[PDB]
Amino acid sequence: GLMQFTLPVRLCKEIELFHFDIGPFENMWPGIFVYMVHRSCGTSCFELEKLCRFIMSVKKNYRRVPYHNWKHAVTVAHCMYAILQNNHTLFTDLERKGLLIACLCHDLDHRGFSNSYLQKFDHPLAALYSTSTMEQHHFSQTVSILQLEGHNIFSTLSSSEYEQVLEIIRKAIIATDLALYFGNRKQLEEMYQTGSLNLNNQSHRDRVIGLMMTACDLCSVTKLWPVTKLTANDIYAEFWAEGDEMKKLGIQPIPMMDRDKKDEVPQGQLGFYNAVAIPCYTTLTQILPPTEPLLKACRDNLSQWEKVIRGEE
Ligand SMILES: N#Cc1cccc(-n2nccc2-c2nn(-c3cccc4c3OC(F)(F)O4)ccc2=O)c1
Ligand SMILES: [Cl-]
Ligand SMILES: [Mg+2]
Ligand SMILES: [Zn+2]
Repeated sequence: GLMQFTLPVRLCKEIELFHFDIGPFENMWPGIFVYMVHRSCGTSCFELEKLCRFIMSVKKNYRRVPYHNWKHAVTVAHCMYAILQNNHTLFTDLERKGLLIACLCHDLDHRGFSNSYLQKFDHPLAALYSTSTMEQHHFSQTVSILQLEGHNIFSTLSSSEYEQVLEIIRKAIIATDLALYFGNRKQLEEMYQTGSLNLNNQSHRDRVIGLMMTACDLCSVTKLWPVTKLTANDIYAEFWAEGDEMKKLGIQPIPMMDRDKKDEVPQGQLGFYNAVAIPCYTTLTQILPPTEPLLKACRDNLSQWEKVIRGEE
């Protein structure tokens, strides 16, 4: 109960900032997550023995892929911790609990491949989940882990609170399907402008949570330029492996996934920032003003990519 997790002075302070990088020491990442849980939710919200066993089973069920890995899971949980800590009074007890877990588990058992590739390959998961394929798998994997002996971190919840937390996590994980992000942001933009946005409307809370999940999931674009630039290598590592696999199926991949079209990455990145990232952090800053540092850092990285095109780097 009185076993408070503590970090070195530099991490203790920088972990509070949106642009924190969790570092290259894998064995510190569990402690970084518990630290964030204990500060974002409390020391009582979970049994430490169960949470630890849950974290290590989650870790075991992330694959050794270039980007969609254990580091990504913990990085996305940290962005969410930063949002929650800067918006203290806007979120319920169950929401603080559910959202950090949701972020940690949101890419469980990812193979490094898109829903599009699973469909064209005719992977069994495409037959099981026709839409948001990997995201329905990520949630399935989360439930299975919770049901392992001594892994149910939610044990102390009532049938009503347990169903509520599992429902927050499901919606949160499904929202990380980028195909669903575009419509969700449009609706939130419209609602925000017409003044219909009501955080007592559960249907509206869901949409704002979904947008927070997009924001956290894409947060590599909100890091300091060297982190953003070096993460891009890992992101494109997976994209080019998928393009290779598309060519194995006799299908020319889109330029984004074609390793022959490496020259086109910087422009491809401008399109992503302008069409996905900046709109995401723009709408999020409108609903949740304290998240403005994510938008600012994103625009900074947009500028750096434009500098890359103009031969300035
Ligand atoms: N979910 C997810 C996800 C997956 C990989 C990667 C990222 N991610 N995170 C930070 C930056 C990026 C990124 N994503 N895309 C991308 C992904 C998916 C679909 C797409 C994408 O562009 C698209 F608009 F053309 O359609 C392209 C370039 C990027 O730098 C999220
Ligand atoms: Cl606090
Ligand atoms: Mg995902
Ligand atoms: Zn992800």
